Amino acid sequence: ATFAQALQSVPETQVSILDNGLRVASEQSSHATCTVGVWIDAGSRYETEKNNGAGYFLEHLAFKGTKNRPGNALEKEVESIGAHLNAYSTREHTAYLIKALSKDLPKVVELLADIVQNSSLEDSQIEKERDVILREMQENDASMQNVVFDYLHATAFQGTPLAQAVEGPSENVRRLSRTDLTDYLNRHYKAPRMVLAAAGGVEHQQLLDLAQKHLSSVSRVYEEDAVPGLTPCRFTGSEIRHRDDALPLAHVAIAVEGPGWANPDNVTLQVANAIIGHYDCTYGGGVHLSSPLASVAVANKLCQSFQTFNISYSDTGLLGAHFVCDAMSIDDMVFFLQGQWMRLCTSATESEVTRGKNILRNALVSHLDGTTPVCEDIGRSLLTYGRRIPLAEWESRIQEVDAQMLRDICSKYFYDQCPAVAGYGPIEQLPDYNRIRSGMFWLRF
Amino acid sequence: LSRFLGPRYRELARNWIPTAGMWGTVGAVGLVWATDWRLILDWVPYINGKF
Amino acid sequence: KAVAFQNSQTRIIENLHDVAYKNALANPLYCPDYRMGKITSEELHYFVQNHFTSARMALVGLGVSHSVLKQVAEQFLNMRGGLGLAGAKAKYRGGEIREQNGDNLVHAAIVAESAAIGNAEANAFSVLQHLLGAGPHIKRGNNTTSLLSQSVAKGSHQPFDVSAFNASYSDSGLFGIYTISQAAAAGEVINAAYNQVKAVAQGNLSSADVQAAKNKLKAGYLMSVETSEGFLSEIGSQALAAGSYMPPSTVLQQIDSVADADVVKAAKKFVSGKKSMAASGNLGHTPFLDEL
Amino acid sequence: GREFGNLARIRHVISYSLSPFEQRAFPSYFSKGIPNVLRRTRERILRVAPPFVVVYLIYTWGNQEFEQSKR
Amino acid sequence: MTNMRKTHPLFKIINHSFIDLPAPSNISSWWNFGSLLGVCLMVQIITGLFLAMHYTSDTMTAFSSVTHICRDVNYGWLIRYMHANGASMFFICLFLHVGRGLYYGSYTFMETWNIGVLLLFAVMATAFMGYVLPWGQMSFWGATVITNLLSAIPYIGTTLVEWIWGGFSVDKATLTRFFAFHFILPFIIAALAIVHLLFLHETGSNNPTGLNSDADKIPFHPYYTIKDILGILIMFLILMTLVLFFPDMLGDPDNYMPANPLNTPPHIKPEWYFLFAYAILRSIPNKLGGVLALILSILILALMPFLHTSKQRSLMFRPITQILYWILVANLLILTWIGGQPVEHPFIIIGQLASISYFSIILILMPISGIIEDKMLKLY
Amino acid sequence: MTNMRKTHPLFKIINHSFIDLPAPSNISSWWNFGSLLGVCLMVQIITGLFLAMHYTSDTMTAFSSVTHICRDVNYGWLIRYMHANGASMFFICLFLHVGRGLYYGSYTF
Amino acid sequence: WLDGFRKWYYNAAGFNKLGLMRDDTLHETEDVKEAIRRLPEDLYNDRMFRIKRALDLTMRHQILPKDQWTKYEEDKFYLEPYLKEVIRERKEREEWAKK
Amino acid sequence: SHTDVKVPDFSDYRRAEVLDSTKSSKESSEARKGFSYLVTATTTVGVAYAAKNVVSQFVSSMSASADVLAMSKIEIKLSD
Amino acid sequence: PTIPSRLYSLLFRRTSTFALTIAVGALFFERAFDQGADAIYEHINEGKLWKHIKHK
Ligand code: HEM
Ligand code: HEM
Ligand code: HEM
Ligand code: HEM
Repeated sequence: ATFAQALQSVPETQVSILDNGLRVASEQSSHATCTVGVWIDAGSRYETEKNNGAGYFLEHLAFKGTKNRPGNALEKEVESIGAHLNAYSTREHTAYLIKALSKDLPKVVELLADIVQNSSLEDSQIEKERDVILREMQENDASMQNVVFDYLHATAFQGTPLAQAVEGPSENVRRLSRTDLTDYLNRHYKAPRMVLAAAGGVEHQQLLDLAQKHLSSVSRVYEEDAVPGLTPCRFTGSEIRHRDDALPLAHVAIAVEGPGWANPDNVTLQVANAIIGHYDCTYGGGVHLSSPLASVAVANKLCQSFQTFNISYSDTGLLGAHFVCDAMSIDDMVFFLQGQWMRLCTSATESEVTRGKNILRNALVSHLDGTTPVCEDIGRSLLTYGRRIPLAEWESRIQEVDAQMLRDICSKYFYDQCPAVAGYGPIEQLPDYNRIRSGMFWLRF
Repeated sequence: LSRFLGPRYRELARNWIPTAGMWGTVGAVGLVWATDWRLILDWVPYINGKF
Repeated sequence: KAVAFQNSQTRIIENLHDVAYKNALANPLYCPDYRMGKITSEELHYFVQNHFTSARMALVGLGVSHSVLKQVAEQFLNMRGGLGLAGAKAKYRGGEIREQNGDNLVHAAIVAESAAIGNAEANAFSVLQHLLGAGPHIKRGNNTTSLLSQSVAKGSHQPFDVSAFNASYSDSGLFGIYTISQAAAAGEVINAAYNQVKAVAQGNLSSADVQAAKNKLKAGYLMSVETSEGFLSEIGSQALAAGSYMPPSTVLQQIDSVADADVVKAAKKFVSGKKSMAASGNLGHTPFLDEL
Repeated sequence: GREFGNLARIRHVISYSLSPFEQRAFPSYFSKGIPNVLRRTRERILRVAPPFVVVYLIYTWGNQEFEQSKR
Repeated sequence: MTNMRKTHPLFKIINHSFIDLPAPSNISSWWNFGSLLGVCLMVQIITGLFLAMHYTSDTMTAFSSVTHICRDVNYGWLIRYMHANGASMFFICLFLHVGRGLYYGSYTFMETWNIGVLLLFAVMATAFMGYVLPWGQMSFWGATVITNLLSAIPYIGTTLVEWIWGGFSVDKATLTRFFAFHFILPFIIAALAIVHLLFLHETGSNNPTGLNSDADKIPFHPYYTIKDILGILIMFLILMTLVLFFPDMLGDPDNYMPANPLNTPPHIKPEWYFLFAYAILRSIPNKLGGVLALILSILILALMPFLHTSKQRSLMFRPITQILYWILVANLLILTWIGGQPVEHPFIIIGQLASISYFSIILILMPISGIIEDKMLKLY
Repeated sequence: MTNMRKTHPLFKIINHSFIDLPAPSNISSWWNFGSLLGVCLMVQIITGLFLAMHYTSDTMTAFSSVTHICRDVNYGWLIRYMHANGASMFFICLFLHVGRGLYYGSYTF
Repeated sequence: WLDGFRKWYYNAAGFNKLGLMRDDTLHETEDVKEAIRRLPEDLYNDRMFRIKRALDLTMRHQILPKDQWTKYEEDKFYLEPYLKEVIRERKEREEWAKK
Repeated sequence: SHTDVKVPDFSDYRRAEVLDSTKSSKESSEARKGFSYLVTATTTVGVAYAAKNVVSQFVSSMSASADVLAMSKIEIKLSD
Repeated sequence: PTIPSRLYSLLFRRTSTFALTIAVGALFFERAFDQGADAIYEHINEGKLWKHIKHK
């Protein structure tokens, strides 16, 4: 068969709402694994300066203490069934994931129902996990692209709830007690901001009967009718530059505010971002690589790596490029990156956009190949897009994108805009912000 | 020339038609404004009278 | 080579295989610095002539029709239809390397001989690995059924990571303990882990823990199956080495057929065989192989 | 032609050179010079010579024809 | 403790350009003409320094100031005739430099060649624009003829020629205009020669053989400064033979009357470096076509970077391209003789045939000559 | 493709001089007087260049040529008095540049 | 007759007298300099020796005697299987740029 | 660590259409760009006036003098 | 959209539109500024100039 018939033959996600409003979705396929996870809409957003590390602390803390199965009885039960867990926490999503066999499904959803509602919070575990969180946050300074992405989120959205980290600062970790964490659990872990993603190996009527038995009546009504509210965060085009000249490699990111999740143009900004592409120095393509920024970078030995990202949040996104470069070619990488960006934005070709559309189609089906990242897509799509967009509709959104369409909405979201610039390392040969802005908008057009 | 003639370069030239034509009108209007041509400045109604 | 040696695991995995094998499997996965600059295209052509040939080649396809793949394989693979140059039989070497790195995290691993993949001793050895903690099943957890992690954490309080790893090749395999420790308590960590495998070898075992190891191995094999690149790697290695594809349910029946006495016999074989140890870090309290 | 050390990558070539002060300044200036000038003019006189005699023929044609036509 | 020629920055750029510049060892006497043009421009600048100190620019006493220089000023005749015959020395060194540039494969130094033809346009403009300044009958009528041939363009021509005249004809404002222009133009020629040397020193020099000369390099000092001194001494021999023995031979004798607008010379003729320009302008019967043939004749050797169809660089290994190059310089000599001759039947048909053949050599026949070189040597 | 400002040598000179020069961010209005001296020297060169198109140097008609510059040619009064007051501005900017060099201790260059 | 005319053209070109074969007198463009990077080492070494000896001979303004001239039948076309590969790779690169 | 870095209070410098944190900057982005480029263009029209008019003064000074314009008109031949 | 936002979106974001706005405003600035400067000059001296005494 063909591509459109094959992505039609990819099975649908039945999404259903329980008696409290919690959303349940599954993707039944042929494999015998089973990847049930709860996605909660809490994150670093919907946190103030107080209780800032509460989402990362509860992500760390939901496995260690339980009301019904106390101590390490969660670990003993999940290794009696032999399963694997995961807990990633982002700026707008926190999640709990179990990959298992499909014959352990009431044990998996019972362990999730004891994780997300009946988690106990012992103060000895609070002190021990506070020490482990402080040691991990000291270890996280080596994670330099995470440092630069956190600096970019600090300098891109200053004065907003998106300025703060997911982990929280060290002056805010040390004052987090139990009652602030259970206030965060009573506020932001509410049931219709929670989805139950399954992927293959399951049956949806079995999952809805088990969600009626276990994950029903979590919490629906607020305490004093005090609803949380999302705000449109201000994007401030700024520059932060952490200068460490003894450090070997400079990580510099440049990002413009993109439209975000609910706006329909993430496909065309992603196909511009995928025309620009990515490079690391272990890639054996050489000079003959298709992306001309990577071809120029390996032609004149500019940088070690560059990665072009479209990180999206609800109405606010960061789309840009982060490069690991040396101390002597940041001006070259910034000039050739803005030249490739606005060569794309002025002179986009049909061969370039069909290369990008093909690499986006392959990147989306390679992302949604595996059961754990397709559950990541099910949870993120159910919390953000409302419905879950199937890949036939993603193909129909991809196939309408042409070079003219890309040129004007690139002129909307790229041209003459003030970007946010972050840098950790030897940031001396970064240009100053007026040279970044003069290297944005073109001398010809 | 032979490497510069193609479908992609014709599409890039079609993409660069209106801004280069507008830059040509920028150069023509600037040449008219610099030299003050008596045939052309007598058609504009704001400089219609004697200047 | 610099990117793959930024990770500290791959360096002593390569030097572990260098000290654990004699001639064949002791050749490193990455090119050493003495051959960098001396790799010739004639030697590249001689190796791809003598070892890229049809009787050792297995070509697998997910989403591709079998008649189309048969046509493409017959239209481009009539060239190089021999059996190939025979690889040497790997023999066990033993001994240590112990070398200094310059970080507080000391990585030390002690292995010995296990059977080749496709043998009942190797099916016992993988379930003995999943009894003694093949990796972090829980993100940011404590791994509280792995007997190595319990018997090290009952005596040590510093941050660590004690796992057991199995690597079975076509002729001979390695089973052993990989301990990442701090430089002060690493002797207590390695000796407590080795005394735990001594307790498994005398037979201090629980049959529910053996059944949990069997379910851990069955679930981890299903994690290897469930990704399409992992499924392609699984049937590529099956059609390459064995030449036949067992069903995953038949693999689950073999893992359920492995019982406790084979785990006791394989633990006795690991504790009685000649060992090899690769270590890296500040080595002032790292124990020697004679001291174990 | 960037600098004087990183220009070429040549190999196995040996150059012997004597002093200015251990040798003659005009070493066989006539007996090896006038055959060399004769060899160079033999190589290039068939290419540099007939355009100039075309120039001289056009010059004498123009002068004698203008003086004929101005009678 | 440290080397001064690589430490001190003026001495660093002097050492990099002049002392141990990587230069090819096999360059002939024809490569000396660029430094001969530099020292000839410097001797034109210093003789103009010592010439304009007694020169008064107005049409009542410009020729009286010139005769006061040649008679009443002590050693002023040597300065004025050295300046005129050094302009002749400058143009014969420029013509041999551009003949070397057309010969030895150095079209491909593209920005060097483009700023060279901008320099050549400025050198020709300052040569005519200083040739007006003695204010003779031949200089005034040559100024009138050369500026009047710029009036062939419709709608900008008479505006341009009253702009360049300052009146209905050449007068006092025209002479002071040309003296101010003749002061200012060789210094921007010298700055253009400095950045021409910079565009050369980006990629080094080249050999007569058209090869990459990076394998065999000698320093510029003392191997090329003594060839520079020998070239300077033979150039000063021919220049001082020109000033002290034959002062008005290369010049025109008709310039040495006082300037009179009421009469005309029996044939109007510009200088010997402008004779091929005047013959190319006289070849086309249309006057706008003549001034377009003038501009295209000076500019058409800048198209020689784009007229390199051969895979061999120099003309040393190109035997019938050598035939076409020597018939090109034969056409240049015939053009010089035709421009020296007045406008009579049949000098006009000889100038027409020679200008058509010169444009056919520089445009048509030499790229197909390079094509038949690489066809006869089995490149394709 | 390549960076033109760091590839072309005529553009490399202007990139090292006036575009990507490492300059301190501190420097006041007194440090602008060097570029003011260069620009006013360029307009003195251009102004005297357009002033010498009618100037005649002799002992009789130099003042007649100066008054022919002042009132007879089209708008030469602006060029002549611009040249005089720009020589005054040349020495104003030169004396304030010398006073800046004494003022801020740049004798070490 | 065409081989005799080509041998007379080889004698009249002058680099057979001077010590070079056909592939040393190429203009160093980016394709020829890519082939300069793509020769083997011994062919590169005696090619740059022949260019250095040719530069020595045109510095001295003299040639070798006739017994050691490079004959037309002694000419080898060493650069041509590298230069044709570079030319066809550049041709397919410009066709992919046109595509 | 890296998470203890916060950008400080920029309320004294920022514009009043950006000063509130509940609004996006893309609504007033065209307003700030069309104010600052209006400042740039209204500078550049006077820079173009200063580069046109002074060049026109110098070109008309390079043109013919008023004394030459008075003397270039010929004597009137009149009725007789 | 406010007052400068539409003119930024249609004649300031592209450099060719920017230069066309600069040149058209340069011509209009030439005529309007010369008219206003001569109007304020003849207001600062009406009868001293040669205009308004040209009745003779
Ligand atoms: C009249 C002033 C000129 C000066 C002072 C001048 C100066 C020089 C110098 C110093 C060299 C290097 C030769 C050496 O030092 O060994 C040179 C070479 C060169 N010049 Fe000029 N030049 C002048 C005119 C021109 C013109 C008008 C052209 C354009 C046709 C030109 C094109 C070249 C080229 C292509 C080379 C490189 C090939 C060679 O070295 O002969 N030059 N010039
Ligand atoms: C900036 C340096 C120069 C100055 C100050 C200068 C100055 C003068 C002056 C004052 C005269 C008039 C005196 C006379 O009748 O000979 C003159 C004449 C002349 N100059 Fe120059 N000159 C300079 C450079 C050049 C150059 C580079 C050339 C060559 C292109 C040149 C070619 C001539 C010619 C041909 C004459 C007319 C000679 C005659 O017929 O008497 N000058 N120059
Ligand atoms: C001939 C007129 C002059 C010109 C065109 C000129 C030009 C310049 C320029 C462009 C700069 C760099 C801009 C800056 O850093 O201020 C500069 C700086 C400097 N100049 Fe000059 N300059 C002139 C006269 C002088 C004189 C007479 C002195 C000696 C007292 C001098 C000493 C310096 C010093 C010491 C500096 C660097 C420190 C500083 O700028 O405070 N300059 N000049
Ligand atoms: C190379 C370019 C220059 C040329 C061709 C030039 C030429 C002239 C001429 C022809 C005059 C006399 C006309 C007049 O103003 O009455 C003059 C006057 C003068 N120049 Fe220059 N000049 C130049 C540069 C300068 C500079 C850089 C200075 C400043 C040091 C300067 C200072 C003066 C002064 C003070 C006068 C007298 C002003 C007066 O009272 O009329 N000139 N210049």
